[PDB]
Amino acid sequence: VAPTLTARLYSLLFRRTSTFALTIVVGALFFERAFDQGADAIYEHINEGKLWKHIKHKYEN
Amino acid sequence: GRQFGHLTRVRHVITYSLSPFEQRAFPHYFSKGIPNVLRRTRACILRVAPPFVAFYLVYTWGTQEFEKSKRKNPA
Amino acid sequence: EEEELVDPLTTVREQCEQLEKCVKARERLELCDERVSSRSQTEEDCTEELLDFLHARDHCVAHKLFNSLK
Amino acid sequence: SDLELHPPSYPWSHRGLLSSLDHTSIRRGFQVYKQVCSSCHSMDYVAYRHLVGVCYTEDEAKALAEEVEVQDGPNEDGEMFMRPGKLSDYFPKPYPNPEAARAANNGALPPDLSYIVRARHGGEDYVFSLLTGYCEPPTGVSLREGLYFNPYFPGQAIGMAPPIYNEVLEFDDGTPATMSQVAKDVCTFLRWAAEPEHDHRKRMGLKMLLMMGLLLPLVYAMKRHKWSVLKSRKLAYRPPK
Amino acid sequence: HLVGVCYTEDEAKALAEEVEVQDGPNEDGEMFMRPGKLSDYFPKPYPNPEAARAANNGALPPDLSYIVRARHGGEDYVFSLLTGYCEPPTGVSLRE
Amino acid sequence: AAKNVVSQFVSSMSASADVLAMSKIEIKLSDIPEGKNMAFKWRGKPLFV
Amino acid sequence: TNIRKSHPLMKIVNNAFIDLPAPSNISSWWNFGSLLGICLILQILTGLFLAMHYTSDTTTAFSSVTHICRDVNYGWIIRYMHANGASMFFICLYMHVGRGLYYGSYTFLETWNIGVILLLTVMATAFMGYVLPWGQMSFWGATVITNLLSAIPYIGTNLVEWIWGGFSVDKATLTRFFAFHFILPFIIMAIAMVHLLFLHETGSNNPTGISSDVDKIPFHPYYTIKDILGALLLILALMLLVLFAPDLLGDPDNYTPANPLNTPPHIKPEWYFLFAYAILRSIPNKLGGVLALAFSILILALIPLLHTSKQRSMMFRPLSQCLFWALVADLLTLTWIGGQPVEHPYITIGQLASVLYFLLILVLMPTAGTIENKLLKW
Ligand code: HEM
Ligand code: HEM
Ligand code: HEM
Ligand SMILES: COC1=C(OC)C(=O)C(C/C=C(/C)CCC=C(C)C)=C(C)C1=O
Ligand SMILES: COC1=C(OC)C(=O)C(C/C=C(\C)CCC=C(C)C)=C(C)C1=O
Repeated sequence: VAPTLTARLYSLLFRRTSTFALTIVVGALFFERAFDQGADAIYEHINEGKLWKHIKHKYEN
Repeated sequence: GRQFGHLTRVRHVITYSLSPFEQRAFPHYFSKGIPNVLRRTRACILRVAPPFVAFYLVYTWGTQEFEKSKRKNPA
Repeated sequence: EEEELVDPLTTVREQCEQLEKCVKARERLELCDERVSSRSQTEEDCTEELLDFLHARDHCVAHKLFNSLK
Repeated sequence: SDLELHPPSYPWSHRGLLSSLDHTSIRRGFQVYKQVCSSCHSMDYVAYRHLVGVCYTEDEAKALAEEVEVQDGPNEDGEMFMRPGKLSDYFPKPYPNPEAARAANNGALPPDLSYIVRARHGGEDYVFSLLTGYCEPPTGVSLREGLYFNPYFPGQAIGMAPPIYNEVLEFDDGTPATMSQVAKDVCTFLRWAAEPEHDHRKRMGLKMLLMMGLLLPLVYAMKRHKWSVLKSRKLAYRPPK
Repeated sequence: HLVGVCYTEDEAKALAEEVEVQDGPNEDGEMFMRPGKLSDYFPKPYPNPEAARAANNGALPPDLSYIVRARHGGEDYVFSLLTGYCEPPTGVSLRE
Repeated sequence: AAKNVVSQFVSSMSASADVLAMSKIEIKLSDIPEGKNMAFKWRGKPLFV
Repeated sequence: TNIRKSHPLMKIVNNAFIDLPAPSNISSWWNFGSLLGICLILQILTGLFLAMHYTSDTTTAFSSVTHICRDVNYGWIIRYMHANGASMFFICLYMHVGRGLYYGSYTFLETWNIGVILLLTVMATAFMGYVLPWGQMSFWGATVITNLLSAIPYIGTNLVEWIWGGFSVDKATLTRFFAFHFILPFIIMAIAMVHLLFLHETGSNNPTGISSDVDKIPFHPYYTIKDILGALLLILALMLLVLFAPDLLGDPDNYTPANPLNTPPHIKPEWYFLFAYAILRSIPNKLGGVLALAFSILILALIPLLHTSKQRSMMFRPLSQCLFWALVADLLTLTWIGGQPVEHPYITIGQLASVLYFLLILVLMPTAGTIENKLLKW
């Protein structure tokens, strides 16, 4: 579940340049989302000055 | 121009190489690595460092003289 | 104005203005202040000693100020 | 006159590399701009719609624009009438020709606010130290009774009167309008009008650092892997005899 | 522009002096009147295009500076227009 | 990263001080007699009534 | 046969980035050539997008620049990438020239001389760039600079007025500067290709200054990826600048709209000309100042004639290394002085540093080479 691990990745997906590409493109899609939200939340925590205040003013529309 | 096979004449030199997939990208990286940078530093400080401190000094003095000059006691 | 609003500036400035570095600078202020008063045809005008005092005070101002400000 | 003093380092809430603005503080600072500053200060580059994403909401921003009159385009007669105020307009108001500022305040112009923080040397600090740090003229230096005193000013002969303790305000929820407090907010807002992109940039900058911290080692390892062949290559010289 | 063409320095100055322009602001932020240089142009009639309409009625006497080159037929279109005014034939009433 | 820089440069060619769309013009009907097509300027576009 | 090797178009690529025999030992310092390549394209790309909203009229010049940063989607990064990229272009330019000097690379006369033309061209390019926003520093910078040309005897007044398009830096002058700032980078590129054309007759030099025909490697795995890793490092530097400190190298005054009556007490160039600026004002003369200003740049064309050492690089020459580092240190002094008023200390130190610059390149460095030869019994 470790030597055979990168071995499977190579066997099932990296051998052909076909899959290799398909995997990084499928891998670019998910990663974008995970990095975006994941980094927004880090930018979110170190702050709390912007639109956390929204709950007040709005709603009264 | 240039090309390979038309560069120059070389004789009696063997070159053993190993595939990148069989060796490590960072062998003794910190082990052999850091000693080398210190050694490269020793080799060059006396040639790089001095000119710069001469400026560092001329800079701090130069600033002090200027700022201290726009002040005055008698007359 | 006359009496009613507590300026944090004024509050923290007191404690600040006091302190060592500023005591000394204000000393020269007053020293030089009283020289210029004591004459007529002079021009050594005390502009400098004021700024030095202010610097020392103001550095300490910034460091201790904003903490309380809401 | 040819002698000067430099501002301290105030701990603004947007001083850090990855530090947002206090958007509640930009509000009150806009309020400070609206009444006090506005009568003399032109903020030609900011508009009402600019505030929407920042502090207020659609509705609130509309309303604030509606509390002024603009001078809208011509109709059939070749006119020039007045309109409530959109969201589309900007904040150009004080007075037309630059000479009118002079005629009023006296041969001096309250320099436009929209770009101040970024145009001084020292940012909000210069302005904060100016506004808050007003003082009294020492020995032998008389002025011209329109030339007030400020240590944080080139030459120290300034044409602006100290307008920070005139306690106005609508700190909605409840914030005391001391000289200090109105000054932080007015500068916090000014930072924003000079650099509206401020926050978003630091969010990208955060991401730039995280991406680089992931990319840098990886590209390095890619390159070392390919350079391997050369780094461990061994040579031998074997001449005849 | 007229100097090299028809008139002389002096004459051209004078013709500009027979109007008033609305020169730049001074100390108070003003907008006063000036005799007329040589430097100014001929923009005068009225400001907004809508004023032409308000006057002549929903119509603008199109700017003259580029007319000859903007019609189709040059001076001929304009000459034939100006000179060749006539009377409305049968059944076609106008709007006074 | 490539997406983001490319997307940003692509986006730079859309909005601006072009969010306008206010208009909502109120038109007086008695100004247009029978058989006439009166054109107005609405949201930067010609509006026929 | 292959496809890369034979196709008319691909040949060029192959012969320049794939099979090109490169020395196996070139280090970072050799990366600045590709980095200048990237900076050139980066300047062109962000430069084009800015031109899609920028107005070349004094009435709206500043406003259009402001319009870009607030209203245009992502207009601000594009604007700062442009501004900061111009600085990145000068840091790389300076590394590149210095690398050439230390290493003896200038012995490739045509390549190097073309390089001098490339330096002048991006300099002329960046100067015109800075005037475009029509800030106080743009206008007074434009003023102080152009007016230098009025020191040229008998022709100077007419020359300055000819490029001005009037008696001052006005309407005619801004639009003018836009056009030239648009066309110059394309010409630069054609010249960068001729630069690379001459470079190809010999291939690259290397740290030892000794010929490397004996150990060349393909540019094809080794230098493609090393240039890649290096461009990533250029991006870091640029982005660090633009997403955290976009005005750090900028002057807060170019933020106040041009005012032909208001002369700022300041008045200094963008940092990349500060050393030349310092050399210029060190001279109590109108003609001499500009004669020596010019000579502080055109001297790079005299360098190959002043090579005196029997070795090419400085790797094996200690005395020469010290003199080189004193040149770089002297250039810090020059920029520092150039960014300071012409009052106390500053006048005499900036005056002596100017003499040193020319004493170093013109007399000291050559003399060292002769001495070094002698120590080696050569
Ligand atoms: C709290 C709101 C205000 C702020 C933040 C503000 C800020 C500033 C700043 C930053 C400057 C330029 C500093 C410099 O040149 O280095 C300035 C100049 C000036 N302002 Fe204000 N101001 C405000 C309200 C006013 C008001 C109400 C007036 C009308 C009395 C006024 C009249 C002036 C004048 C005349 C100057 C020009 C001074 C000179 O250069 O001679 N300002 N202001
Ligand atoms: C648009 C500006 C320039 C561009 C695009 C440019 C591009 C390049 C490139 C791609 C290389 C090959 C790789 C390298 O060594 O870096 C190179 C090498 C060289 N360049 Fe430039 N460069 C420019 C400005 C200069 C300047 C300012 C000089 C000096 C006057 C210069 C003189 C040289 C020389 C002598 C070499 C050979 C260096 C060696 O092989 O050791 N070029 N340049
Ligand atoms: C043909 C490609 C280029 C185009 C189309 C271009 C266009 C522009 C435009 C429209 C401006 C005014 C907008 C602004 O100030 O941000 C500008 C400013 C400037 N550009 Fe370029 N430029 C190009 C290449 C260059 C090059 C090669 C340089 C030299 C490194 C350069 C350095 C500058 C500088 C220093 C400024 C003024 C500083 C600032 O950003 O405010 N640009 N350019
Ligand atoms: C007003 O501020 C200034 C600049 O910013 C606008 C400059 O750029 C320069 C120097 C500029 C150049 C092009 C010198 C090179 C001349 C030749 C003949 C190669 C100076 C001195 C300066 O004072
Ligand atoms: C063997 O030495 C060389 C390198 O290794 C230091 C390079 O990295 C490059 C890189 C040059 C590029 C990518 C072209 C850019 C030019 C333009 C006009 C865009 C060249 C030419 C070279 O000869």
